[PDB]
Amino acid sequence: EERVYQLLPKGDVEGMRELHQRGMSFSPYEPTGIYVKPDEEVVIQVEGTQQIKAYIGTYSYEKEGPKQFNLHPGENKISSSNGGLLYFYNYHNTGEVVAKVKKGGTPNPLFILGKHTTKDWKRMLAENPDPYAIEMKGENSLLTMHPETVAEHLKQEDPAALLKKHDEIINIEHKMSGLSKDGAGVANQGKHSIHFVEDWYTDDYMYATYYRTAYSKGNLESVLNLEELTNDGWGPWHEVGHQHQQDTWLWDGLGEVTVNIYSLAVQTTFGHKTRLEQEGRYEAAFAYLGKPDAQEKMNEFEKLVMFWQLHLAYGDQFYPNLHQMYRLLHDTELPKSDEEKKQMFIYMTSKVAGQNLIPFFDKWGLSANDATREKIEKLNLPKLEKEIWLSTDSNPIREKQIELYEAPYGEPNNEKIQNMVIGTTYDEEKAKELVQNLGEGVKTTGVIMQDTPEVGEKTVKVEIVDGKGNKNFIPVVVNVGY
Ligand code: NI
Repeated sequence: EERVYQLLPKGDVEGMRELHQRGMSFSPYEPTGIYVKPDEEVVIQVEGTQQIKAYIGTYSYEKEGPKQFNLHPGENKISSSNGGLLYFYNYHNTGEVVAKVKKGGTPNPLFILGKHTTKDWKRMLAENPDPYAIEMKGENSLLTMHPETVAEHLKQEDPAALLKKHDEIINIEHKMSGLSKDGAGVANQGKHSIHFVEDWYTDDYMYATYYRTAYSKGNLESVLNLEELTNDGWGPWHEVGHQHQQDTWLWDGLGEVTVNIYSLAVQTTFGHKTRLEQEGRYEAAFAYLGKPDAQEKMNEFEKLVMFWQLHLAYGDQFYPNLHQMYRLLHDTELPKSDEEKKQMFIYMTSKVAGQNLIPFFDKWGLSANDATREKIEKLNLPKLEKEIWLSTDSNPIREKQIELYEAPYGEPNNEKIQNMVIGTTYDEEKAKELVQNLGEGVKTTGVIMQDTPEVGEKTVKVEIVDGKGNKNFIPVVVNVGY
């Protein structure tokens, strides 16, 4: 009756979040399929050297949030007044960690894509009738659902096809973010999945926040019905989009705008006409072209037009390259205000495009200041040849297709998780030893950056450069001290 988990090293959700410049973390959960009752003591044994974290409870599934646990190697006795599902968090980057649940707890359906069969699923449901929850785990996704809700909306013999679709969507949004499984540094999507939670304790419709996206009662059809997710899945696409938004070009007014760049990505990828096109949002937005107050007048879907136009105009690679370029910014060049984010966006997009985009932004009433004009002027980029502010999906206006940014490769070095005096931004020698297996032509620059300077043992970013002059930041764990 001992249940053993081989917890892979996943790294830190907060780490990833900061490296990505995203507003909220991905899920830290590795599910166990073990429900633990209120006040039930669970005996769990951690083998090997490394310590890990654990949770009793599921974010957004109960009224009260999950209780959290630090597991020292050897024997532990954890317990929650509220009970809940058990999850493990091997937040380290190196070393698999074996955790054994010796006593306490009871089985709860957990279906893992690529591990379980239709037979296992059927058996699972029959053996654990009317359980606390249903959990379904894909490569990139986790679903924590009420059982009556799965029984109503799952239209397949097993959850496999559904998980594959959810993973497909998540990967599309990762891709749009210039983030991949293999990529190093600013291209690394990280090892954490996206969590979808049926939340019976909110009046909100759907929402996204740290660790998970959640869906209030009666609103789960497009998360659980494969055809609805595929064909009419805006809600979940959008909430996943929120977890993807990067704050560095998220000024006031864009919170409910840029999220839908990801949604439109999924929507067009699945072969559907854009919500923009269906809602006549283009013609509605064009009524403001050349009007100076356009940004104050346009609604959130109107403003979405401009952003999507750049996608149509340059490549599927536009937003992938834009995301990465923003992640390469040094501390002093991170935009500190709404106005700065705006001036920065005009500059950064022009560089990704390799064209002076000012006339385009001018049309949308996003005015470059003279500093931004001159700064783009010094780039000697060709002018816009077409009128891309008039672009629609049905009549797209395309400039040159741009290729994907090739980020230089490099790795951390955990040999010696090392010492650093806080606020160091350049150490030629230390930098060379924080990284390893760099690529060809590639070398450290000496630049070192800590996004939120805290003390002790946190991820710092080590800058690298290749023969071309393309940069990357490699995250590594360090001791930061006085
Ligand atoms: Ni939203």
